[PDB]
Amino acid sequence: MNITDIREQFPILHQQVNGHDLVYLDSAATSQKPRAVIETLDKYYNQYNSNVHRGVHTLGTRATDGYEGAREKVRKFINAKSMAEIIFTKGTTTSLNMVALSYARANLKPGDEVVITYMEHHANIIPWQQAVKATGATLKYIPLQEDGTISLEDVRETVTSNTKIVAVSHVSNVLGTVNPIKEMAKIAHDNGAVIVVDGAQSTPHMKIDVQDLDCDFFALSSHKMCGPTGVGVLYGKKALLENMEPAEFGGEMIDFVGLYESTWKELPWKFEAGTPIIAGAIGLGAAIDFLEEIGLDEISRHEHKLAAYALERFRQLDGVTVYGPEERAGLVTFNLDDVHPHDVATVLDAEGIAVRAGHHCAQPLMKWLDVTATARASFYLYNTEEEIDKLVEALQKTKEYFTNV
Amino acid sequence: HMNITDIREQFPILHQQVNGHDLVYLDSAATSQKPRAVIETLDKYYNQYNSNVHRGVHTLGTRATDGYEGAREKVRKFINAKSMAEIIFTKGTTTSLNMVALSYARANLKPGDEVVITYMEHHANIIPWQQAVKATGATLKYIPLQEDGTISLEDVRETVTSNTKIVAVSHVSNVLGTVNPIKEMAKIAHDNGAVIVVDGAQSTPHMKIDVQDLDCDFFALSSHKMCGPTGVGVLYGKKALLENMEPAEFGGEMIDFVGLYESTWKELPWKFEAGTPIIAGAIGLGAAIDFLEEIGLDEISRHEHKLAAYALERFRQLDGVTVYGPEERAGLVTFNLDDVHPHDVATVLDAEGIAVRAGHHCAQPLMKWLDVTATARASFYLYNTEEEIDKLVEALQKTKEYFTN
Amino acid sequence: NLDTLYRQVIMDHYKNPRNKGVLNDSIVVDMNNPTCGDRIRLTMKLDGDIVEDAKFEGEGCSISMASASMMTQAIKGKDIETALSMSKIFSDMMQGKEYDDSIDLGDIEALQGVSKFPARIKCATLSWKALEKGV
Amino acid sequence: NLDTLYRQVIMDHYKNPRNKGVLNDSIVVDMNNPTCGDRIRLTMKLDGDIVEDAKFEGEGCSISMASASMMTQAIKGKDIETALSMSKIFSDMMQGKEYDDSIDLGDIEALQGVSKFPARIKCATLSWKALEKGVAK
Ligand SMILES: Cc1ncc(COP(=O)(O)O)c(CN[C@@H](C)C(=O)O)c1O
Ligand SMILES: Cc1ncc(COP(=O)(O)O)c(CN[C@@H](C)C(=O)O)c1O
Ligand SMILES: [Zn+2]
Ligand SMILES: [Zn+2]
Repeated sequence: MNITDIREQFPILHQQVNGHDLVYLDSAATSQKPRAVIETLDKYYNQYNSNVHRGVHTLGTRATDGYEGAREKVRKFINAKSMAEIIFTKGTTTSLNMVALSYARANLKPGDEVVITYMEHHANIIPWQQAVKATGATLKYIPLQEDGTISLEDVRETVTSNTKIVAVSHVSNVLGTVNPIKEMAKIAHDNGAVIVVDGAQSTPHMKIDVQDLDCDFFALSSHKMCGPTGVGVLYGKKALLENMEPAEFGGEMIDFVGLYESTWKELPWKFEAGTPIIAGAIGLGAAIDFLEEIGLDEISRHEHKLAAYALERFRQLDGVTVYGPEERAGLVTFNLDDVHPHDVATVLDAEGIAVRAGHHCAQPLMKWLDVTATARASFYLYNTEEEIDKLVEALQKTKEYFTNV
Repeated sequence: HMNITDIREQFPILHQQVNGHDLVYLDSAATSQKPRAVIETLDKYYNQYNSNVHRGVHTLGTRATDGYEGAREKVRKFINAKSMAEIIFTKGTTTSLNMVALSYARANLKPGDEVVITYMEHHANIIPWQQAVKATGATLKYIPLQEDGTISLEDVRETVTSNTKIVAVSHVSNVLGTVNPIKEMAKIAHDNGAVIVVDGAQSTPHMKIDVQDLDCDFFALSSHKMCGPTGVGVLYGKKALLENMEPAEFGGEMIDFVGLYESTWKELPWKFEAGTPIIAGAIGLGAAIDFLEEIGLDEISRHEHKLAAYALERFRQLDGVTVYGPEERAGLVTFNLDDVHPHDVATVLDAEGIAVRAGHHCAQPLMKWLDVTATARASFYLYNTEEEIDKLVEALQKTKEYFTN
Repeated sequence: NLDTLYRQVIMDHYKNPRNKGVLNDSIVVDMNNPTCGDRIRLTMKLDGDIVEDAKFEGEGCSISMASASMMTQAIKGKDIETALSMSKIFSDMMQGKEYDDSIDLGDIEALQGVSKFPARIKCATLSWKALEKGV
Repeated sequence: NLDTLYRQVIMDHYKNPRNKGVLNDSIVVDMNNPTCGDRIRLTMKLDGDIVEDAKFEGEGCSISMASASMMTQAIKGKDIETALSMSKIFSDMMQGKEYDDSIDLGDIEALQGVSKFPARIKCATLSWKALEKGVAK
């Protein structure tokens, strides 16, 4: 499978924006969908839409087989031991909030610590802010090296015997850093803590093995991995999910319901209240099939190649600072001197190029970089070296345009 | 008014065979099917302008954002809410009711307070309150029901006291078909210093909703039941109450300022929408609203009342069938055949291509109130005909003859 | 037609179940099919390594109750390992699978038909799951 | 090109803003643009129903800061809830629709251009959004 074939599978790519070929470099905000996924949704709504689980008719059976088969696909995709440890959620944000509600608030006292990073996405900051605040625990931040990486010595200094939870993103959406999740899980466990991994940015771009990572929790979003909007996954070690209370209560997640008491269903359905995200989960399974057929290792190799090409082209343009280290994921966060990233993004979009400008939901990281906003181009499986060339040419037009004033 | 042939023509899923019979889908109370309008809305979203919303700077981002917020406006008009500030997009009715129980109930229950619900309630409108009371030391109380499965306003006045803070009630029972006097119940709740939470999952698809006339404090609905996509729903709440409720989830999108240890929340409604929202689902729900509005909800209600009366009369000419609930009802019939367990009834009906639901339809206490272990239920929607009622009744008769000759 | 699911032996075990009751000093588990209309309470007294007698009490659909009767009667005197092997054979039987016809099922074979009615698999499976939790 | 709807006067206000600073003993609202990156701290000291002095400090794009600057100078000495009327007129102006033109409406108007590039509407509305929360009881 060539790059042209891959792009040929994404209908949204083949259109014009302001009389230019679309150059979509905002996959870190959200990914586009291949024909496979969209037609999965079409076939669901055209042929076998019905409610899932408790029902008795043919269409119901088809829809239930689809939903649970998608669960199996996710389990194999991330190498979780059991289906009992794969919970369908609304997204990474909901997954992390479920961890903070059901686990964190049941296992923090005064004296306990939750340890996070300066690089964290807001999704992996605010829930912990709230949890420590409700339990009387303490939030602590792992410092970062000047290049924006994490030192294992810094985490060993920050993590103490009082630490109960360590939460860290697998890959930074701003810096492109791939954090040493395995060694961090080791340090967390050595100090009597569990580790919660925000894997929103890693799952779409690199193979995930939760068993090798030995992470206690892992959160991911479908819309970033060629999947439908509105669905994500919470993975948690079976033993931990057994002893966490449900995050929501209603139909589907119960065993018996009395007037005053109710018993919960076994995992994973304990944590899936009400009519689940049927079509979205089935479409996420389709997206997993698609990404697997291409190969996550090929997608990672391709994104590195484009990241290296982009960096090398970037700094031989003067007057751009790129943030973060040499080895990185498929994204570049940067700034042009004396041109706010909003103006950069408007000029780039006038040349048909889509990038994100501002915070990227990581305010403390912006404070740590001593900047108010940044521009970010991100890459995925459908992006080319030609689009990198168009991006650099547009950045140059942006500079020259804002000098003629 | 409603041309049923034209209506059915728009629902591709209806035109297929199941076990050599024309599909007879009478399970819309579990979930609805989708017209071409909605499915093509999803297609066009994923094919033309999928991008992340709000925080965005490029063309496609603007298109997707305008789509999402326009859907919010469509919902606001659909249910006649005063302001967009009072329309929150959720995962579904279950998530909406759980948000009320988490953010409102637990902050406004102390010992001595009462939560007042109904015997007929869906589990979604039971278990959250069970948990909330138990976390606050409050008390759960049940409004009793009449013989015919209706609620008397007098029993409400007897049950609700000055200690009542919350009254939660379904607008329409998914088992009995009862249309509960929500307006008068809201007045009784307000006279006793309580707010009213309406489970409107079953009314919204079949009836016009006016939250201003109903004067309900909260209203929950599910998209998948009103010809809309799975995985999205709505929570409506009076602006003044949402202003003083803490968010139910924490993460990106829902914040204003983020410090290392503390954060401020966005204004309504975005206060309650953490992370990348259910973009495609919300846009598709807006499309479903447009479709239903063009047909007319009052016309859909008239059609379902005609089919409910026709079904009831044909049912009473079937001996050895018990129908549950009152004469005046919504578009559903819950019943049992004597000496034929509902599972066997559902298997025979599905063998004749007819789709109905069997079990406790997520209302266990109601099943206990009827002294039954399980029931069968046929439900009707805008695409169902009198001919399908005839097929249902003839299949029930074949079921009777088959199990007892 | 429907006659390939509701076979005569099945309907006979539904009308006249075999081991009806809940009995004495025993291991007693209870079960409920997700779609709450099938309830079983399984009673087994185990003799070292074999099941000397098994009985059940319940209320539910034809398939669930007939499967409970046929199972309870097909496990009398059989070993634990033979019983679990029967259970695995039955689970394969309700899917598409070939299965090992070594090991008599007796009347149990009649439930082959509800392979073409997957909505009733758990109906037929309830009983056997009661056994797998029994051990 | 089409990006010459980045009006010449607008670039003056981004270049050399008007009311940059703080205003003590007054009404202080703070806002961030939904499209993250534009920050305003809008401070108004008022003489009853008029804003005697309005100043702002912030960091952000050309349009947001320029709209704030032009705003603070066209809103130095403004009258009654006619200020809210200006706000509604501005919001209509960014949705393309014509307005009740010339109730002074000092300066600005060049922001008419971002009726195109809708991704920047929020940029220009930030300042005005602050005003509407400033008056909100
Ligand atoms: C009356 C009623 N209330 C509340 C809910 C919960 O909605 P979600 O599952 O969409 O969150 C449902 C859904 N119905 C299903 C479960 C049914 O009973 O047929 C319902 O019919
Ligand atoms: C590192 C990281 N963590 C967590 C999230 C939250 O995902 P959902 O909103 O899908 O649940 C994101 C989303 N991405 C966007 C916000 C971005 O990087 O600009 C992310 O990049
Ligand atoms: Zn059964
Ligand atoms: Zn801006």
